[PDB]
Amino acid sequence: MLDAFSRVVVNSDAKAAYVGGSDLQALKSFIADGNKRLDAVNSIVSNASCMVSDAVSGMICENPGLISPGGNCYTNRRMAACLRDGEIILRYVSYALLAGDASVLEDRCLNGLKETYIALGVPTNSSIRAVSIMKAQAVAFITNTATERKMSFAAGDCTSLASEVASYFDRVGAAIS
Amino acid sequence: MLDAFSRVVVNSDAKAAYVGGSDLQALKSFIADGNKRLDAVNSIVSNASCMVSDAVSGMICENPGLISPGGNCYTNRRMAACLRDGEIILRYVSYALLAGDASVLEDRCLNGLKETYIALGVPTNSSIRAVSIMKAQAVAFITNTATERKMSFAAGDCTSLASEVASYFDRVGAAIS
Amino acid sequence: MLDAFSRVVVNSDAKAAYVGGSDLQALKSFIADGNKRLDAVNSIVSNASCMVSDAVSGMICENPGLISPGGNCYTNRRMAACLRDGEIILRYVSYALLAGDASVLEDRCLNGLKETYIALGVPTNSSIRAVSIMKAQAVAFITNTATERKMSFAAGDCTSLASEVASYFDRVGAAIS
Amino acid sequence: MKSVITTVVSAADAAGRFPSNSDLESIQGNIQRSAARLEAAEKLAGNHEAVVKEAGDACFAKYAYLKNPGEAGENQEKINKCYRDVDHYMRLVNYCLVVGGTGPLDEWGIAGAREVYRTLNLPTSAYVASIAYTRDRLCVPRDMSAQAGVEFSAYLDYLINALS
Amino acid sequence: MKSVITTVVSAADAAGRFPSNSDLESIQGNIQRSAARLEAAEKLAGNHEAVVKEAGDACFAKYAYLKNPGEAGENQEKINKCYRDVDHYMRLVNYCLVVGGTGPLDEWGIAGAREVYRTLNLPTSAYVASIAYTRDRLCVPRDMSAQAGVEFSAYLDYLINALS
Amino acid sequence: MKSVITTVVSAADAAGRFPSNSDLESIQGNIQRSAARLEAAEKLAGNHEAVVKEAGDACFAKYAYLKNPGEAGENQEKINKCYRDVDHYMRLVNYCLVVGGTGPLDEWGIAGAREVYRTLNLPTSAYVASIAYTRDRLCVPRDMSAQAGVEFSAYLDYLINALS
Ligand SMILES: *C(=C)C1=C(C)[C@@H](Cc2[nH]c(/C=C3N=C(/C=C4\NC(=O)[C@H](C)[C@H]4[C@@H](*)C)C(C)=C\3CCC(=O)O)c(CCC(=O)O)c2C)NC1=O
Ligand SMILES: *C(=C)C1=C(C)[C@@H](Cc2[nH]c(/C=C3N=C(/C=C4\NC(=O)[C@H](C)[C@H]4[C@@H](*)C)C(C)=C\3CCC(=O)O)c(CCC(=O)O)c2C)NC1=O
Ligand SMILES: *C(=C)C1=C(C)[C@@H](Cc2[nH]c(/C=C3N=C(/C=C4\NC(=O)[C@H](C)[C@H]4[C@@H](*)C)C(C)=C\3CCC(=O)O)c(CCC(=O)O)c2C)NC1=O
Ligand SMILES: *[C@@H](C)[C@H]1/C(=C/C2=NC(=C\c3[nH]c(C[C@H]4NC(=O)C(C=C)=C4C)c(C)c3CCC(=O)O)/C(CCC(=O)O)=C2C)NC(=O)[C@@H]1C
Ligand SMILES: *[C@@H](C)[C@H]1/C(=C/C2=NC(=C\c3[nH]c(C[C@H]4NC(=O)C(C=C)=C4C)c(C)c3CCC(=O)O)/C(CCC(=O)O)=C2C)NC(=O)[C@@H]1C
Ligand SMILES: *[C@@H](C)[C@H]1/C(=C/C2=NC(=C\c3[nH]c(C[C@H]4NC(=O)C(C=C)=C4C)c(C)c3CCC(=O)O)/C(CCC(=O)O)=C2C)NC(=O)[C@@H]1C
Ligand SMILES: *[C@H](C)[C@H]1/C(=C/C2=NC(=C\c3[nH]c(C[C@H]4NC(=O)C(C=C)=C4C)c(C)c3CCC(=O)O)/C(CCC(=O)O)=C2C)NC(=O)[C@@H]1C
Ligand SMILES: *[C@H](C)[C@H]1/C(=C/C2=NC(=C\c3[nH]c(C[C@H]4NC(=O)C(C=C)=C4C)c(C)c3CCC(=O)O)/C(CCC(=O)O)=C2C)NC(=O)[C@@H]1C
Ligand SMILES: *[C@H](C)[C@H]1/C(=C/C2=NC(=C\c3[nH]c(C[C@H]4NC(=O)C(C=C)=C4C)c(C)c3CCC(=O)O)/C(CCC(=O)O)=C2C)NC(=O)[C@@H]1C
Ligand SMILES: *[C@H](C)[C@H]1/C(=C/C2=NC(=C\c3[nH]c(C[C@H]4NC(=O)C(C=C)=C4C)c(C)c3CCC(=O)O)/C(CCC(=O)O)=C2C)NC(=O)[C@@H]1C
Ligand SMILES: *[C@H](C)[C@H]1/C(=C/C2=NC(=C\c3[nH]c(C[C@H]4NC(=O)C(C=C)=C4C)c(C)c3CCC(=O)O)/C(CCC(=O)O)=C2C)NC(=O)[C@@H]1C
Ligand SMILES: *[C@H](C)[C@H]1/C(=C/C2=NC(=C\c3[nH]c(C[C@H]4NC(=O)C(C=C)=C4C)c(C)c3CCC(=O)O)/C(CCC(=O)O)=C2C)NC(=O)[C@@H]1C
Ligand SMILES: *[C@H](C)[C@H]1/C(=C/C2=NC(=C\c3[nH]c(C[C@H]4NC(=O)C(C=C)=C4C)c(C)c3CCC(=O)O)/C(CCC(=O)O)=C2C)NC(=O)[C@@H]1C
Ligand SMILES: *[C@H](C)[C@H]1/C(=C/C2=NC(=C\c3[nH]c(C[C@H]4NC(=O)C(C=C)=C4C)c(C)c3CCC(=O)O)/C(CCC(=O)O)=C2C)NC(=O)[C@@H]1C
Repeated sequence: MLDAFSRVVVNSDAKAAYVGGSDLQALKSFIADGNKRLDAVNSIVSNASCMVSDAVSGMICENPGLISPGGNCYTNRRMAACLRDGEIILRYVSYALLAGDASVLEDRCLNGLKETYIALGVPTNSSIRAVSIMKAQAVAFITNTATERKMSFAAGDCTSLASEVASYFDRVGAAIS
Repeated sequence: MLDAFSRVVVNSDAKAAYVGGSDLQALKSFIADGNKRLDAVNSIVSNASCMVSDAVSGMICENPGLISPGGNCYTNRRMAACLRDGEIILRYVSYALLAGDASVLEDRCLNGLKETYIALGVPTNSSIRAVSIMKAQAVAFITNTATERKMSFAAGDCTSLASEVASYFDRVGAAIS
Repeated sequence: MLDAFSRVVVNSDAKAAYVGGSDLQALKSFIADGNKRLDAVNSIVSNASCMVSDAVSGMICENPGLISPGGNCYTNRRMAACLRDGEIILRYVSYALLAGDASVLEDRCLNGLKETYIALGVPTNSSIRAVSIMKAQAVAFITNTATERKMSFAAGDCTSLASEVASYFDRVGAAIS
Repeated sequence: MKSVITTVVSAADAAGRFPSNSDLESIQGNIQRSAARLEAAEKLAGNHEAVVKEAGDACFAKYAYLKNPGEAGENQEKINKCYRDVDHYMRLVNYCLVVGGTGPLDEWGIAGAREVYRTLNLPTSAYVASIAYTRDRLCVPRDMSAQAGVEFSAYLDYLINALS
Repeated sequence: MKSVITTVVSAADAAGRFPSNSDLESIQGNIQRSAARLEAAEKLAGNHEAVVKEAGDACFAKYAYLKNPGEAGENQEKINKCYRDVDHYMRLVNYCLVVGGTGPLDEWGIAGAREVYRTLNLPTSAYVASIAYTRDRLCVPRDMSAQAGVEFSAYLDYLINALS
Repeated sequence: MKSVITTVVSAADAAGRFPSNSDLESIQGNIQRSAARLEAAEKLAGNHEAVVKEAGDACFAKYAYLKNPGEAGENQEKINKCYRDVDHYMRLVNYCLVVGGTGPLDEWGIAGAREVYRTLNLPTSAYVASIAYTRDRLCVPRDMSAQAGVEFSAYLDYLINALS
């Protein structure tokens, strides 16, 4: 896996170039804003159970056929698998945010997943809606605008972190469509 | 794997329905005729070596090119494999008859078999003729009409059991054509 | 794997034929010339490190983009893999020469290799040029006409052995094109 | 789907064996015991709505806190999902009586239940209250024969123990 | 196909090694011993029909019961398959003499033989009677040189021991 | 690519865990130490040609035999490949300073180096002479701050020890 820093290194290496001042201002900002990044990751992991639960329940209450017989969430075993997948996806998006790079998500979670869901008959459209709900939750937590819970932060702008985590959630749909 | 009973349960579950009197008369008959089923399975397992031997020898005496060089039964190793396959197939058909359901045969024996035979160059047409001969033998034993051996039974009608085992043997050809 | 002798046996067996005088003169010559074969294999294994090194360096000095960033020999890890592949290929060609038959090379080295190189992005054209250089080196050593080193032999004609090893090297390109 | 048949077949297959006498003899047990369990299954099939209403009612009578804001029965749609879940378990008990084994409970009701109920914050004791109420409400020979009761009660304890 | 060459090559490959001196030295053994075995192979190739007739005849002379109803030589077509099988083994012995190893017997004659002969109720002692008859009928130096006999006899004992 | 981030993420993934406090706390170390290493990286990026010339010159001054027929620096094109290799290592040291870990050296410079240098008959001590020369030529605070020197020197010793 790569992180924000090794990403730049990979790009430089492609041109046999040293990383010097011009390329380093972005990583210098990455570092200067690093406490925000830690806080953003904290606001997600601290609410991860509720996120997954609420997102997968939200997928179902919007499409209640999912829990009819023959629905892909029908039986405890299937419901437990789906909840497990919800948490796995969140866990890898949370790695991507901590690292400032999508490669851990793409390489270890997303690669192979469409084929797998196709093989099992897991509906990729409902999967995308569960993921969109976790996106909505994640942005709320990172910007401390969740309706049912607030956390503690020194006041400041975390728009970029919220945008960035949304791009990671948007990767999951892209890979599985 | 499913058996006759869990088959009905699967079908009912698809409709979120309880299994009640109307659906239960068939399984009640299955039980009332259960000793016959045990006798039918006994008449096959008790003659299984002779069945396989005679069926595979019968395949060969009808198509003696099978034991020419380049024939798929040529060499002891190939003849032993073929005899082994004959017995495996019989063993799974005998499970299907004891269970009153084809799923153990389909899932554990038939799935993957055509591709495998294709990959190895095992001739599926000769395979079907060996299987047809075991079908003929099995029906004879279950109805106590074998020419060379009789077994001991209280007299009664086992037409349905003979029909049913024939349908399991007919599954093997269907899967491998 | 087969050797020169078991090759003849395989061909005879296809016709259910005994191997007798007519077929045996070729294997009798194989044996009569057997010391030459041992010497030819010795002249390769005794120079194998230098062969691989020189061949892979020769591939690169002809196509120096191979060691640019993004080149398939770029980084020590890639250079080490390539050198390793060069030696593997030589090792299997050297088995084929000792055995007087290509089957060990085809079965254990060549089968699967094109797909693998395709999957990894190893350039099959440069691979062929490294192999052609080892061919040139091998023929030189077997005929004691290498420019930089001579070895010790009773004088005689080893044209056939040189031709034969060249045919094994030519198999590698054929398999990977 | 675990049953007498599938257990003996699976074991013979794992050994590469044809059916043999102990396998056939095991299945004779089907022929003896089926009447008691199919009686229970039919009674269940014929009266599940009344059974499930009594069981769900007992859950909420025992645990009125369930109806408080943020708890598992805080509104009518969640309450109805609770009675639905009791109905699902009862249907699976009917399936086990028909199959003669725990397969349908194990596969469709128990596997993953712990994870689901913990994640969704559904208290297990509320499920156990429903199933235990039904086990203790059973009335023999009023509702069915003694051995049909034994079969029915065995699957209810099996599920309780599975949740405990 | 096990031989001097394939044994040493397989061993070097299993170790990731180029051929080395003990490998080449092993193969020098080919160059020394080939004359004796190729003599036996040629004698065999040139006279197999007579050899096989004597061997199959000895089988049935030793075991007349084979010709009884339901036994392995009960009719002419089955009898002819018996002489054919003796011919196959003799052809494989010719192949082993040519290769300088047991590979062709192991692969094409021994592997699966036990299962086949047991399943088809072909008595192993009848095969052994044929092969042993041939081993003991061998006449040196009438039929071939002493070392050609040793090579020929080694493969016949190898097959006997493989069947015993 | 080994770094503070990738080590803690990999470890959490291997355990199926969300990031937790020790993971975030590890990454606070990035925020503290980055200034020293990014100073070294920038100094390197800005002056690598001069550094690499001095290092390659010291290699050949120490080992004049390299320029003899058949040795690794026997002609100008081979000599230039030597300075190029020193430049590659220096670029990888720049990459490690930027990443805050050995990943870029490990992956792109060390892995397979032993095999390559042995096969191509490139003496390791010549590489070590280049890198050690650079480590000992470093001048603090003339060239960079004390802690930038410590970061720079750590990666140079790491590479030396990797080659020894
Ligand atoms: C079914 C009837 C149904 C749902 C279940 C629900 C699903 C849903 N949820 C959101 C938005 C959020 N959910 C959040 C989760 C939590 N907030 C908390 O305080 C706890 C810790 C945790 C779990 C309860 C959060 C933070 C949000 C973001 C908005 C907000 O804060 O109010 C949506 C909206 C999705 C979208 O915007 O696309 C949905 C659909 N809705 C249902 O209908
Ligand atoms: C080659 C010359 C050749 C054969 C070998 C043979 C193959 C064959 N066999 C049948 C029918 C049966 N074989 C049976 C086997 C047995 N009966 C026994 O008593 C012992 C225990 C056991 C093995 C010898 C049985 C029961 C039958 C059914 C008919 C019967 O009882 O007589 C067929 C007919 C296949 C068909 O109907 O499609 C064939 C071809 N025949 C050969 O030609
Ligand atoms: C890059 C500038 C470049 C090369 C590197 C080189 C590659 C190359 N090599 C040959 C031919 C041979 N190499 C041989 C190797 C050796 N001979 C020895 O004595 C030692 C033990 C060993 C390694 C140095 C040999 C024997 C040959 C055969 C010819 C000869 O003996 O002179 C070629 C020619 C390939 C061909 O004919 O297709 C090439 C390209 N050449 C480079 O340009
Ligand atoms: C958007 C994500 C948030 C937001 C975040 C901010 N955090 C700021 C400062 C800050 N936060 C932490 C905690 C963080 N650092 C750690 O080491 C760990 C755990 C190991 C965590 C969770 C620290 C230490 C600091 C530095 C200041 C301090 O000492 O308290 C901050 C101020 C700017 C800055 O320092 O970059 C912001 C904006 N703020 C928001 O309002 C949203 C909701
Ligand atoms: C068609 C398959 C047969 C046939 C079968 C019949 N069997 C009948 C009765 C019966 N058979 C058994 C043996 C069976 N039960 C077992 O428990 C075991 C081994 C564990 C076996 C092999 C039993 C016990 C019985 C019950 C009667 C008794 O006590 O002996 C039967 C009579 C009707 C019925 O009981 O259903 C039939 C028709 N009969 C045939 O003629 C064909 C050849
Ligand atoms: C083309 C490959 C060569 C060439 C080869 C010849 N070798 C001849 C004789 C010979 N070579 C060996 C060594 C070989 N035998 C072994 O047992 C081992 C290691 C175990 C090796 C490497 C031997 C023993 C002999 C037999 C003669 C002797 O005792 O020295 C030879 C003469 C003809 C022949 O015997 O077939 C030739 C032509 N000669 C060449 O000029 C090219 C370069
Ligand atoms: C939930 C929002 C979905 C849903 C999910 C289901 N997934 C099921 C099985 C499953 N999922 C994966 C991929 C997952 N495992 C991994 O290790 C990783 C990443 C490293 C991921 C993303 C696998 C491999 C499997 C099969 C193995 C297993 O069962 O755990 C599943 C069970 C399918 C079945 O019943 O056969 C479900 C229900 N289903 C839904 O309807 C919503 C949309
Ligand atoms: C006999 C009536 C055929 C015939 C059969 C051959 N089958 C050979 C190999 C083989 N068969 C299977 C499938 C079998 N194994 C299983 O485990 C199960 C079910 C669970 C089944 C049905 C496999 C996987 C293989 C390969 C492994 C092995 O050899 O055992 C075979 C050997 C092929 C060869 O020589 O390469 C033969 C000859 N051949 C015939 O001509 C008649 C029609
Ligand atoms: C050298 C002349 C080539 C070149 C070669 C590369 N090969 C790389 C990897 C590789 N090669 C194989 C096949 C090899 N392994 C075997 O076991 C056998 C025979 C039994 C053979 C022929 C495998 C399976 C692999 C992957 C595993 C591994 O890396 O060892 C390779 C690394 C590719 C990468 O960086 O991803 C290289 C560079 N590359 C060249 O440009 C020249 C033409
Ligand atoms: C048993 C030892 C007592 C007894 C108990 C009573 N049960 C009463 C009604 C009743 N019970 C059930 C559940 C039951 N019916 C089923 O079909 C099944 C399982 C298949 C079960 C466990 C229901 C649904 C009902 C209400 C409908 C009906 O009347 O059948 C009952 C009536 C009064 C009451 O509601 O409490 C009594 C008294 N009765 C006895 O005489 C012995 C002592
Ligand atoms: C002679 C000592 C026996 C005897 C032999 C019979 N063999 C019968 C069939 C048979 N034999 C073999 C082995 C043979 N086939 C090969 O491909 C090879 C090696 C390349 C060998 C050594 C096989 C595999 C088979 C079965 C296929 C076939 O029928 O050819 C046979 C017919 C048996 C039957 O139909 O029941 C007989 C009678 N007969 C004797 O009296 C002594 C014991
Ligand atoms: C040997 C110590 C005795 C002796 C034996 C005799 N053998 C007789 C004939 C004979 N032997 C064979 C088999 C043999 N010929 C082969 O080609 C091979 C293997 C490649 C073998 C094992 C055959 C087929 C025949 C008949 C054809 C022929 O005559 O060659 C023989 C003739 C009379 C008889 O049939 O018994 C004898 C006496 N003879 C001796 O002088 C020493 C003491
Ligand atoms: C300098 C201390 C040496 C010296 C070096 C030479 N290196 C030669 C080739 C070479 N070097 C490397 C490692 C380098 N390439 C990379 O991609 C990376 C990392 C990204 C590094 C550090 C490789 C893989 C190769 C082989 C491919 C190539 O030719 O570029 C070289 C030519 C060797 C030859 O042709 O025989 C030399 C001379 N020369 C010296 O005198 C001292 C020992
Ligand atoms: C240090 C304790 C000494 C000292 C050393 C001197 N260094 C001299 C020049 C010099 N040094 C380097 C390498 C250096 N520059 C870098 O940018 C980096 C790493 C990023 C390093 C290790 C170079 C390339 C040069 C020449 C260009 C320049 O002058 O900067 C130097 C000049 C004379 C000479 O060449 O020997 C000295 C004397 N100087 C001191 O005062 C303390 C005692």
